[PDB]
Amino acid sequence: GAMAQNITARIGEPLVLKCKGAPKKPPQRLEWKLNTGRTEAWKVLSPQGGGPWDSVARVLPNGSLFLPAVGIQDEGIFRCQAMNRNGKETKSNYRVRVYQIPGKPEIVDSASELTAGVPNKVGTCVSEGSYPAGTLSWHLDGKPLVPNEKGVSVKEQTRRHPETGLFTLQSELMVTPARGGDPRPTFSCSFSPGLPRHRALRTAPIQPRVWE
Ligand code: NA
Repeated sequence: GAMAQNITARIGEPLVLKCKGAPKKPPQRLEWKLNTGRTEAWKVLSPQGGGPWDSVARVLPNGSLFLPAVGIQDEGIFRCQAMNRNGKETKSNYRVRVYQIPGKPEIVDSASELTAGVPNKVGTCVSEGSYPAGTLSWHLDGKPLVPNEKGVSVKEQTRRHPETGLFTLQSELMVTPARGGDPRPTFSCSFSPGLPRHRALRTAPIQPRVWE
């Protein structure tokens, strides 16, 4: 695609996109073009508006495009093209990615006793309401726990809310505790949005007893 400004918009929240180089108020020679999950390729929106699109994306008096409540299907590309009073042409190019923050992750079905030297189901971490899916991961004593090594295995599951499209993630941790290890280890789970600069959410720890 072309060079664009990256926009991350939260689902359910309004979004205002500026049309650079447009006069402050009508009359304005400007045109918005968008290609999203709602469109068949490009769709043109004008200052006068009209039709079903007014509910979704509307041109404001200053020429900005306004979406009162962003949804998943609004992901895509938004372009404005405008001329000023001087006849100079100015283009605005936005890449819009949408997201939603899940609620705090939780550990369910956690074991209270582990036996060293054999595999143990430690617990199940669940995260509800994310977009995009993101990922779950486990930590032991404040350090990342890598699957498939050191007797550690993880199984993962992703489900989608039938109406909202938001993801629910589930992760089951199994460990084989080494002999002569910590009798009271501390495990925790965290959610990573994956989306740049978004912060992780962390579960409350679980502290099972380990039998030698
Ligand atoms: Na583009």
